[PDB]
Formats: sequence, structure tokens, C-alpha cells
Amino acid sequence: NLAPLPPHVPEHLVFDFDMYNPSNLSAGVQEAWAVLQESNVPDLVWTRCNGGHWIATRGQLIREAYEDYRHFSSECPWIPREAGEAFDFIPTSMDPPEQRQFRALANQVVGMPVVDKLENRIQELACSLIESLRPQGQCNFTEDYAEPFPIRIFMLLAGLPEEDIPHLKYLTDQMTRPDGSMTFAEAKEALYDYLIPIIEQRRQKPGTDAISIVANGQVNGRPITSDEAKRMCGLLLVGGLDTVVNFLSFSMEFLAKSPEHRQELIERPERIPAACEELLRRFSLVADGRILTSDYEFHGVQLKKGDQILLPQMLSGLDERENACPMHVDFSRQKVSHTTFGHGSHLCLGQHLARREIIVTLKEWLTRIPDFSIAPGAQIQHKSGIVSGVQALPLVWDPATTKAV
Ligand code: HEM
Repeated sequence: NLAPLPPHVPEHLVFDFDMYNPSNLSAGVQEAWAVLQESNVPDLVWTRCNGGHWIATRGQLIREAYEDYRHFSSECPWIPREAGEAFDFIPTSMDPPEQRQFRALANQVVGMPVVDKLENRIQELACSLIESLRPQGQCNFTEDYAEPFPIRIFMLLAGLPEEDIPHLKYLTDQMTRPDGSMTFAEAKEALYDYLIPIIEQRRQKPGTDAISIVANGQVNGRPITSDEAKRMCGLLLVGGLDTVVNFLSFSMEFLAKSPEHRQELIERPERIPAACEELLRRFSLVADGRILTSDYEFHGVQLKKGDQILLPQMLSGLDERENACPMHVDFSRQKVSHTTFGHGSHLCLGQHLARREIIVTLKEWLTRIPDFSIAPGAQIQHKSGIVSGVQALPLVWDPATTKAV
């Protein structure tokens, strides 16, 4: 259950939050993590759950920590400690300066110039999927659209066969929202086990897919090793399969319950990109962290070298000190303050691909199925972890209120 309180951690700063099953989960995951911003909760607390660790609860602290890599290192970014010690993905497990050389390489495979190229492809797939669903007046969103749409796009970007999707996604989910059937370490090993032969192959005979791009690449002008290429390709895999997939579900669940919000985007589709930022803020879903490199006093609190600290990227934008009425989705919100794609030198490299996928989904779906809702009796369930998700999303709609385009 709870790890004993280390001697240096003040008893009054204890707030036993469990990031993998928070107490108020039933009210929605975002709402569940928002209990850390309750009236009598401090900016920095210590939880005894999951081996024991700090949690910064406010945007001000989360951004500061993310900026100061000298004290808050990416070397051990996952909780529990076992998992963060085993976590060696590139470039996430590395801090500046040696970190940058790899971001540049990774930005060649998912960056903006690559996203633009992907445009038509992305629309074709979203339009393909929706039109096929349109006449049926129902669908379970997670399996019929949230997963296939982004995953097939990445599998194509990666040059990897779709048949391997069931296996890879299972490994991916074990890493972010563990089943208990395997440790982060075991799931990482399998991921690596899958990539090793593929990377050797792409190096032997170079293709134009993200995998061979990475594996035949250079960093700081020098050849990348097979091992560095594996560590980086596995992280790319995590991003392509378990991020947008979940976010699309939180947004669509919201739209299914918000006729007025849908009418706004139906009426002025030009508000869709704005609406995407506000949904990215409101349905923020990532939370990883750092490890203290040395004894350090932070905001009046004594941190010790080795202490792990959770810096929920999700929390910043729900922080009322950044955005008034944080839980209200306001497509017109004047300043949408968030750290959904992270903060600091580790800013998400897939963010551009992620927005495209979102804006396109929103645009192509609202245009064909403007009116829909959540299947009657459905008790939508959320799931929490490094990356939070939606268990199932049964949608229903009257076919006669739809249009083909
Ligand atoms: C809604 C979608 C997404 C969200 C909210 C998101 C969020 C994040 C966050 C919060 C981080 C920072 C982690 C840290 O600082 O420890 C990150 C890093 C990263 N993400 Fe994204 N991500 C998304 C989609 C994607 C996609 C689609 C990809 C590519 C397949 C991707 C690739 C990466 C990579 C390569 C990094 C590491 C950057 C580094 O460590 O320098 N992400 N992402």
C-alpha cells in the first residue's frame, strides 16, 4: 500500500495521491487529479503511494521544475522508481546538452515538414473511416476511430505492418496504464525485442520510412548506433500509439455531451483550431516527471538527491491560477494556458502531427455526423497513469441527420 515516510519529508505535506488509480476517478480523470488543487492543498506534496514521491500541484512549480534540468533530471522520469530506472528512451531520458542532438534527428521523422506532407493522407483516412461509420448510426469510438485513425497513420509513417498493432498497443498500454501482467521493464524489453531486427534490416537496406530515417541517421554529425536508434524508435512508437488515441476519446466524449459546443464549430468551422487548443488544455492527459540530481530546497521544501517528483503536465492548464473557470471548456478562452505538450527542452516533437490529427478529426466528423450522443446507459469510465485514457466510448446517432461529403 503506502511506503514509509522518509525522515526528511515533513508529515504535514503528506497527501497520499495514487496516480494509477486516484480516489475520485469515477468523476472523470481530470477531475480526479484536480483534487490536488483543492483549497487546503499546498503547491508541493508528498505521496506515499507508488514507492513514495513528490508531486508539484501548481502550474508555476511544474513549469519551473521542467525548466531547471540541472536539478530535475530526465534520467529517471517515470514512477514507480523501477520503471524510471529502466526507462531509457531517447530523447526523453536525456538532459541538455547531449539531449539536443537526438531531438534534431527525431524532428526529422515527425516534424512539421513531414506533417505537411502527411496532410492529404490524414484527411483520406479520417474521411474514409467516418463515411463508413456514418450510415450505421453507432460505433464504439475507441476501437472504430480513436485507435485506428492515429495508429494506422503512424504505422504507415513508420513503415510497419498493421498486423503487429494488437501486440504493440498492448505493450504500450502496459507502459502507461499497467495491467499488472507486466512491468515497465518487461514491456520495454519486448518493444526493443520487436525493433532490433527491424532496425538492423532498415540499416542493411535503407528505406524512406521513419525507422530507416532514424537508423541510418546522424547526430552532431556522427553515425547513430543501432542501440541509440532502438531507444529512440521505441519512444516514437510510444507516441504514435498511446497519446492522440486517448485524447481523441476525451474530446469526442465531451462533444457527445455538448450540442452547443458542436453547433459553434458547425457554424464557424474556422474556430476548430482554437477549439482544439482549448480541448488540449481541458483534456490534458500526460503526467511524468523528474529525479532530483542533488539536495535542493524548492519553494520552501527540502528535496533530497534521488527523490522522484511528479510534474503533471495535465495539471498546469486546469490550475485556476493560470485559467479562470479551468474546468469550463470555452472555445473563445482568450489565453489558453497549458503545458499539455510538456515544457522545457523536452517539448513534445509530435505535437504538430497531433494537432493535425485532431483538427482534421474534428473538421471531417462534425461535417458528416454533426449530431450524435453517448449510447444510453453508458457509464463512461476513465483510466489513469503516465498517460490517462478512456476505457470505452459507445456513440449513437440518427443516420438521417448525417451528410456524406
Ligand atoms: C495528444 C497528443 C500528445 C501529447 C499530449 C503529448 C505529450 C507529450 C509530453 C507531455 C511530452 C514531454 C515528456 C517529458 O518532458 O518528459 C512529450 C514528449 C515527446 N513526444 Fe509527445 N505527446 C503527444 C503525441 C505525440 C505523438 C503523436 C508523437 C510521435 C509519434 C510524440 C512524440 C514525442 C517525443 C518523440 C517526445 C520526446 C521529446 C524529448 O524528450 O525531447 N508525441 N509528448
